Amino acid sequence: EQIQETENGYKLELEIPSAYYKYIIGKKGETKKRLENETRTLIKIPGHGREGSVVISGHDRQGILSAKTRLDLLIESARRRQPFTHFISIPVNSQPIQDKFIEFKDDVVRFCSGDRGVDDTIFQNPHKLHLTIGTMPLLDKSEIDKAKAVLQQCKEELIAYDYIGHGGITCQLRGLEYMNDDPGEVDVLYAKIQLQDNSDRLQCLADQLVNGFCESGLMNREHDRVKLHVTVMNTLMRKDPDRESFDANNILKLYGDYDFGPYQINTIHLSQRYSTSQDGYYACEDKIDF
Repeated sequence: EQIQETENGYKLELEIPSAYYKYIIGKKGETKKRLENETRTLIKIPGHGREGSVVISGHDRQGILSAKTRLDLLIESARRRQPFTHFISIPVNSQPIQDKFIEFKDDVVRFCSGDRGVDDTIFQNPHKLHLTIGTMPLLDKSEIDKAKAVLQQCKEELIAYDYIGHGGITCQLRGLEYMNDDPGEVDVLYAKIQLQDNSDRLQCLADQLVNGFCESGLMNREHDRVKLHVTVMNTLMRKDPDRESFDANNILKLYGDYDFGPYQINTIHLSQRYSTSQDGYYACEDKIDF
């Protein structure tokens, strides 16, 4: 995208997802009028249904560049507020893992039923056990395509850095953790991912994926580094009748070192939020395999 001369001034044509038009315009046009005044530009947004480019026009390059910078920041801010549509995931859901998870769930339900808030409806679906690297709102085809291209580029970079290679990385899913302060009032329990010798290779892989997607603008950096853990219980899933939390004290004292076994990481997905595939995992927008 480069500014072009018009007969009497300059213009810049931009491809912006229409989901952001309402933020550029603002309430009764207040936001767009303000940007136009600050920069001495006009900002033309395609009418509804009418599809095309946002056009910044003005008499000088500097004002157009200033308007572009301000639109970029406005879109970035709006993106942080959009519901996520996709997420980068690493499945951790081989049959041995799932069998160990089912045994863990059955033990917790059998032996910790009497503990406040524990029931059989607050467990992850074993087919969906996964590590989440990060979420993204991908609000049109262009954004989905960009995310797929970033994922494929990340494959090459991860291999070049030796963060993964042929056949993938072996990990172990073992031990429970909670992130909140009080083990008697837990809403989410996770199982920890470890590597042999506590190697940091997977941490590096995860953080490099985040770097790639954040550099693209599609992902917002929320956490300092990826937490290498898998959700196993979450009370937001409860189906039976912090009133939502459970007392995890006995779960942790009885099963806190539970070993779900090893798992071979050989695929990383751009997963869709809402649909599922025939294997019972999240539907796969794209993947990289090792």
